Amino acid sequence: MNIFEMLRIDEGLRLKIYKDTEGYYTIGIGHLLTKSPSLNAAKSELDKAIGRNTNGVITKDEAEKLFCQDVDAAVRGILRNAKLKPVYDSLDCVRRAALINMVFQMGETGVAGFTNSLRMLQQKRWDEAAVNLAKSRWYNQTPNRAKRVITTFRTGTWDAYK
Ligand SMILES: [Cl-]
Ligand SMILES: [Cl-]
Repeated sequence: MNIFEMLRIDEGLRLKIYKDTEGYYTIGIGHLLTKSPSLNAAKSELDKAIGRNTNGVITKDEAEKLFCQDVDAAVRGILRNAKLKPVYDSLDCVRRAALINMVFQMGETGVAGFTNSLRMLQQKRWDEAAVNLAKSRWYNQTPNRAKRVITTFRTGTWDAYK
């Protein structure tokens, strides 16, 4: 198991534009295209991201390419964020993946705001952090996924994902 496989399980893979859990136009492996309600705006963003007239559909390879970019960007966003980096630096390899997963789903700004949880993680107070992370809109809206990520932080293993 690794970050790529983990996110592929959490996000799925769809080759045609779809709406995410929040109703936003997305494609591929959780690649958000836009928060606008216009499908046209989405199709436009899509063609700009792929470099061709897609007509709303992409290939597996193209989806995997967006995915690569997106994982890379998440890690880079973490490393450049004053609030996140120290947390990430303090964690083991498995747990790092859990943090990347959250940033991928919610953005750096989104995660950077889980101040209290962040501190607990940094202190290695696993059970406490697990509890605190659960008190969030994230957990209430996407509980199955949140549970997997939270168990990952709690145990430092990939058990939520065999
Ligand atoms: Cl991009
Ligand atoms: Cl879920």
